Amino acid sequence: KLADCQERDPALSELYLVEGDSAGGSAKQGRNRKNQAILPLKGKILNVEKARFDKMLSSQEVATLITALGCGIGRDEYNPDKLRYHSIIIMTDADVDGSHIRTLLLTFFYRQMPEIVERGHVYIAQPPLYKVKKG
Amino acid sequence: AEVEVDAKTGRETIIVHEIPYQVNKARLIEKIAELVKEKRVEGISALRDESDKDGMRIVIEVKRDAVGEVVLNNLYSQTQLQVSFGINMVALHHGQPK
DNA sequence: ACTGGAGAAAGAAAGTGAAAGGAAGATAAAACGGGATTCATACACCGTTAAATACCGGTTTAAAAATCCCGTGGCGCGTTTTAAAAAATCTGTGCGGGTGATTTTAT
DNA sequence: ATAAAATCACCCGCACAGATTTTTTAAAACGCGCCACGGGATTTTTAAACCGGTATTTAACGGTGTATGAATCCCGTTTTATCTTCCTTTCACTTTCTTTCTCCAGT
Repeated sequence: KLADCQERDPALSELYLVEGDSAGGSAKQGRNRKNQAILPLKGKILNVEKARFDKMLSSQEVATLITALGCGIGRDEYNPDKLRYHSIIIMTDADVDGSHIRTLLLTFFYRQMPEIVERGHVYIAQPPLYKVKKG
Repeated sequence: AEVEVDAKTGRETIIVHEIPYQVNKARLIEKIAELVKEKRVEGISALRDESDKDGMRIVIEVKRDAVGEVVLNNLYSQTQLQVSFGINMVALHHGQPK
């Protein structure tokens, strides 16, 4: 499901996370293929604060996200120097469910990969909600 | 499609601007890659897509000891760069096929 | 005492989840081979001359060419095998309206 | 119980690319036979060495002005060493089917 870019230098690359396939296609049709990548998701994600480690590992969306990031997991082989994109952007819908998904993703990133947040590789996008036209 | 020749190095590439009617681009790229992988077509080194808001653009690069026209003809013969369309005009007239 | 139905025991055959391992794949590190520069340095081209070699006239002689008899194996013919290439026959697949169905998360 | 996001099978015609499957054809082979060819023993002739001498033809030598060979720096190519894997296999376990042994109510 990944639509990778063409730039090979990780310091000049970006990654976008979207909720589903419709938004994924809409973003793919209007991106810049040179240094931008798109990775779709599937609905609401698991809450790792209330779950166990084996339950988190058995999940599919989390496994796909970990594979896309390419840093490792478990804090044993987890090397924060293997990050493949130096800019991670969260872009969900403009309603409340987007806020819920954003909170879930922030919880995951803070609880599992603190170094990425500490170094400053996480960003938040601000899409609009309304469009008004007069004349 | 056409062939462009580098002024200095002399390397030549193939640029595709348009594709036939009712053809999927992703499947075409996958078919070309599969043909290259199994060594059924010779003389291809690189393959990528660079389509943007301006228009369609597919880039194919040839090797040092190959001729672009031969590769283009082989692609015409084996891939979906050329397709056949069968015309069959049937319609209902007074409630009857004709 | 005897009969026939029914439930419980016991025994044997089939399906099962887990099993080294090995050929069969797959993926990285390494050794390789083929172009762009950079000159110093050895190589290509031009006058001079002593010397080494080609050439002619007439022998000759020993060696090679020419000739005859014969007895064989190496080509030629006819008839079979056997891979190799070509023609013929099957197998998938996608286009667009229709029929009917599946799964994961939060509170 | 309300919300967020997803997935698959088949039917109907038609055109073509790719994968078996017969069918034909040219090369390789075997058995038999005969005559073309080469060995051996005489005649014959001529190619080249040898003496002259003469008349050219080449190679070594001394100046100028380049074209190239070894060295350096890279990047696509191919090898080799190194990981994971699905079918074969048994095998102890479990399950499920078939026969037997009583109970036992009724008359």
